[PDB]
Amino acid sequence: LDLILVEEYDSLIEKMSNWNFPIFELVEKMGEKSGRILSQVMYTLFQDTGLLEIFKIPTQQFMNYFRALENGYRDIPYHNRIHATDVLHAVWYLTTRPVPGLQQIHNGGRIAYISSKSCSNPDESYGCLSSNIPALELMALYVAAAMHDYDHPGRTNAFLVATNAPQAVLYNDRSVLENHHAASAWNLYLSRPEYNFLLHLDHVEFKRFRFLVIEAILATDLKKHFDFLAEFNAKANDVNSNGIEWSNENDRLLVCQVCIKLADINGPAKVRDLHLKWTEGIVNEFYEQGDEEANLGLPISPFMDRSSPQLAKLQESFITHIVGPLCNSYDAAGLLPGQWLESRRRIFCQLMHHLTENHKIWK
Amino acid sequence: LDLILVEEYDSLIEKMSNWNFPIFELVEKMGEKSGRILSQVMYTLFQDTGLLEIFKIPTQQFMNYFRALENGYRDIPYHNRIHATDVLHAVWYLTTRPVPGLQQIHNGGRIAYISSKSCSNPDESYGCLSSNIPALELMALYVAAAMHDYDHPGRTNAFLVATNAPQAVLYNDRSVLENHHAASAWNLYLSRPEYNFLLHLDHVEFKRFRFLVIEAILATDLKKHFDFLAEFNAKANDVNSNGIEWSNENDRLLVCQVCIKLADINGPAKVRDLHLKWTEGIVNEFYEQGDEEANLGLPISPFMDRSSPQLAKLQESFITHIVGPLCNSYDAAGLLPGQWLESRRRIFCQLMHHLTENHKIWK
Ligand SMILES: C[C@@H]1CC(=O)NN=C1c1ccc(NC2=C(Cc3cccc(I)c3)C(=O)CCC2)cc1
Ligand SMILES: C[C@@H]1CC(=O)NN=C1c1ccc(NC2=C(Cc3cccc(I)c3)C(=O)CCC2)cc1
Ligand SMILES: [Mg+2]
Ligand SMILES: [Mg+2]
Ligand SMILES: [Mg+2]
Ligand SMILES: [Mg+2]
Ligand SMILES: [Mg+2]
Repeated sequence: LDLILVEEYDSLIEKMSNWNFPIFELVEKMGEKSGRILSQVMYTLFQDTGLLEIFKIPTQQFMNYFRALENGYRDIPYHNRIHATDVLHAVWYLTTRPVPGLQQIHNGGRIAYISSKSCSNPDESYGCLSSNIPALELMALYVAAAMHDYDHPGRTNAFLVATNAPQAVLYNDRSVLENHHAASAWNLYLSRPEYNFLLHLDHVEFKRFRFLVIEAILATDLKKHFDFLAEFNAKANDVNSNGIEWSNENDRLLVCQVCIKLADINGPAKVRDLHLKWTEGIVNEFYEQGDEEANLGLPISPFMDRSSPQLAKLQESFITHIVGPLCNSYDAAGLLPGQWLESRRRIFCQLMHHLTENHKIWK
Repeated sequence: LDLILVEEYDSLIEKMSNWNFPIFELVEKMGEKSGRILSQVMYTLFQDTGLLEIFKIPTQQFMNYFRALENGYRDIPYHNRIHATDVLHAVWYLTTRPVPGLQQIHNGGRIAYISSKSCSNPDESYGCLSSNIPALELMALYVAAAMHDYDHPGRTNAFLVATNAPQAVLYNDRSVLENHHAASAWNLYLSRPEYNFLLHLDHVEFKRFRFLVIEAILATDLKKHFDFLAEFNAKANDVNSNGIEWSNENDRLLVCQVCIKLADINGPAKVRDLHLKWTEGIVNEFYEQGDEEANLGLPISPFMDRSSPQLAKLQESFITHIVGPLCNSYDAAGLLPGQWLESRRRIFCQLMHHLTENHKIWK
């Protein structure tokens, strides 16, 4: 409302500048307009990174699409607009904040690079992925986060598969959910001219962007979790490996894929209060799949029977086997944003500590 | 009351026992009932192998389903019912006839194996894949040959992706056609109970069968050709390896996938008369696609311009870069059914001869 448009932006930016962004408060603060949280956060971020400028993105069609995408998220405990916004905030944060030791290459026809206005590298001893990953590719990453769980039913792929859901048959049982999120969101994008916010990309650019978004969204199928980790590890952490070549297209993508994977399951690397909040969501969603499995005569899957819960086993397990090694690898590659110390170690990494702390709760 | 049945059977079997099975003569002989050529061939091969007996397959539902499958193939010049019958004939043949040097591991438990009634290994110096690959797996391979190009539109994946066809968007530009052939054919199968010829397989066997059929059909996407060839040459044709491990599920599957890939593009490895009949079909199909491309103001694809043909370059290239290396690769593995001349020392393989000869036509 004139001068309130700026106060709203500057404040949100202020709150999001935190890894432990108090996202639920924002939800509470939006009140009856909390259903527009994903589109609102998108606008703010594409503006923080200068993406609207770089690709001459028209505001109207940009908001039309993301407003329509939002309403595509179901009202379920975990895989909703809020989780999508959460994942978006994570990748935006992980690709723009200072990282100790990271080597730079190029900041700002030619290949454009973004740069967050809400943060900067303290000195030449830091670096950010945004100086090594072109704008288009990071834009693809942000967009993929927004669409990555679009129209999620609150059920797993094995559930869909085991019950011969039409969606599973349609996708031959492969990454059923992930294929549907990507196909539906792109279907949505191409269904109306008023959504065409990428109209200024040339045909080659648009085609590559579509490919990237799809590649990030499919990377979120946990079934391929171990193949992805192996690859990434082989590229930067394993001995012999030359490391990540930032000038190599496939290396960038892989990094980005790993980045959205970490963001997608970020809960345990957040402050306890946030962690316990996302924990409650996934278990409530599981119980719902369990009630349906039982009603269908099927055996209740492990961790989904409310009358026989194993909440600590779930978090202990899932952290030890999936989240942990993943953050471990990303961190061992020197990509986690953090700060120099000069405790006993020279670098303090906030998520690494949250992860450890939250792990004691359940171990 | 039913004598004119066995005459047919013994006839067709006699004719199919030949690599250069005169499939076009059979289309003629069937006259008006030729539209049911695939279902009829399926039944004949399932008797020949004993799959009907092994899996207690009820004739009624079996014929119902494969008659429905057949009518799903469009009336186009190459990717039709006949082509599917051709591929079907080729996987059965590659899998049942004598292979020089192939150890007769399963020379006769709980796991069933099929045996073609129309042939046998003259002796110990011969073998056959039907003895190293379980009945359930070969059955999946045959059923996939049956369904592999179901509801093919006579257009390429590239064309689909470019015109942004709904199916292209629905599958995220990944093996569009192949995913659709498999998804449509399983949807059909499940749409009605009178199609359930597999009702005597347990949910475990059926689930695995489904997986194998999908794996085989998706393996026919030429986009993944060099990957399969490479992944194959590793496990079967290179360094410090004694080759395949018939005991290994994955190795078995890779063998099956290369077998259906060969059968899928078998034309140039058949006798000159068969080779040219298939060549004619593929060129007319490319021309129909090229007309639509021009009509849409799109650039006409290579080899698809009927006003500026390159028929010889097409065949010479495709044999040199695709068919050829796939066979040489399959041969070095030693899986080709052939014959020693004069046994041991050397082996005469009919398909390699045809291939070399047909190449001379265009080079
Ligand atoms: C990251 C979130 C939030 C949090 O703080 N804690 N826990 C979380 C969380 C916990 C479990 C899962 N698991 C998911 C599973 C895999 C899985 C299911 C049960 C046990 C384990 I072992 C792994 C699937 O295949 C489909 C939906 C995602 C996903 C997220
Ligand atoms: C095996 C058949 C029958 C025969 O006897 N000769 N030729 C055959 C034949 C020739 C070419 C193709 N090509 C197909 C192409 C790839 C391709 C297209 C143009 C040049 C080359 I280089 C390769 C696609 O991506 C989609 C449909 C299948 C398919 C079959
Ligand atoms: Mg998901
Ligand atoms: Mg998610
Ligand atoms: Mg109930
Ligand atoms: Mg095909
Ligand atoms: Mg085919």
